[PDB]
Amino acid sequence: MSLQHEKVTIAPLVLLSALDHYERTQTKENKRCVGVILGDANSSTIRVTNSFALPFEEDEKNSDVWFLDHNYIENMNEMCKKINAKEKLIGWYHSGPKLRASDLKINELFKKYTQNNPLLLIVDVKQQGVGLPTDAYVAIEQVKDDGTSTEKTFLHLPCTIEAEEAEEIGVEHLLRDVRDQAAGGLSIRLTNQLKSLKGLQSKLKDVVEYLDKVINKELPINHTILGKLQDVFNLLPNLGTPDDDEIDVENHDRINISNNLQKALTVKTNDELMVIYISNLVRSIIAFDDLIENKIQN
Amino acid sequence: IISLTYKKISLRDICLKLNLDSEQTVEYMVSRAIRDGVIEAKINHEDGFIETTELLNIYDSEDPQ
Repeated sequence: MSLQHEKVTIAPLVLLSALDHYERTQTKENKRCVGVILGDANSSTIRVTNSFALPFEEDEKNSDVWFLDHNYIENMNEMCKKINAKEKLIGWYHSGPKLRASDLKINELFKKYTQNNPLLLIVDVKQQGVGLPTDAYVAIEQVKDDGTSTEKTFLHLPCTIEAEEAEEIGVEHLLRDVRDQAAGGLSIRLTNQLKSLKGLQSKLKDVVEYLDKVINKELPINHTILGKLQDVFNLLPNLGTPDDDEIDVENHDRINISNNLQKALTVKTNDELMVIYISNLVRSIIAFDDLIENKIQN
Repeated sequence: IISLTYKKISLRDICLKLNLDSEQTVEYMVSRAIRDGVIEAKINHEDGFIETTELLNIYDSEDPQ
């Protein structure tokens, strides 16, 4: 259906709902909770506004065996539209941990109800790391050059977060932290430069051990991954370019302004140097007279 | 003074200028002086003259930093 799924912006309310509902439907230990996600589409940017739980019973043994009460979904839906009839069914949340190729079948069910391709928004509830606990995937059927007679598949989609005005003010009222994703003062940003290096390193390391497995442990040759790595090597920086010379001109500019400004603060504080010393001279006389006053008092 | 005024000067001309005795003598003053970088020159024996070498544009260089 809708091909339009270029970006996914996600309401923090959705997250919050997915985390809470997980426990009040009382599912634990890899027992999946599937619920509906409501919001707008037929739009480039997809905006997931809100969500609601459905009952979901999943058989322990296999992921091909499961119970879902279809009829419930239609009954819930019509009351919900009365509240807000903008919202439409656009797909389903899956309560993590992590993608399955059994989902492909699951997705298809939801497609009956929906007039757009259902979005599979894996809201991971385990919150591993401080990085976003959303991967988004959409079921797409595409042809592939290998020989495969049409493959059916889940393609990763960029996940970001946006909140409404009403929503945003709720986020800030709740929080009481000092914060450090502020990237504000010299201190936060000092950290932030180091943090980014190591951020990169961890990712880079994962790429590196993954490449070993491809040509040694018979993980498939996924041509897409390799294909993408070429742009990284081609658009890698170079030295002895007249760009490098250009950076040096800029470097001189910024250090230059730094020194004029450094001297300029020295002047301001020194004016204060004088002001504290006037005060101090004055108070020598006051201290002297103070004694004479006390003599009378005694 | 001689290096600044005249960039390329035959070694003959310096001798007359500073009243110094012979060609070999001026050889020896410049040679000791450029070790200390006062003059900041290099003698070109072959051509029979002396070349100033300080020629500015040290901006481009890492030097102002």
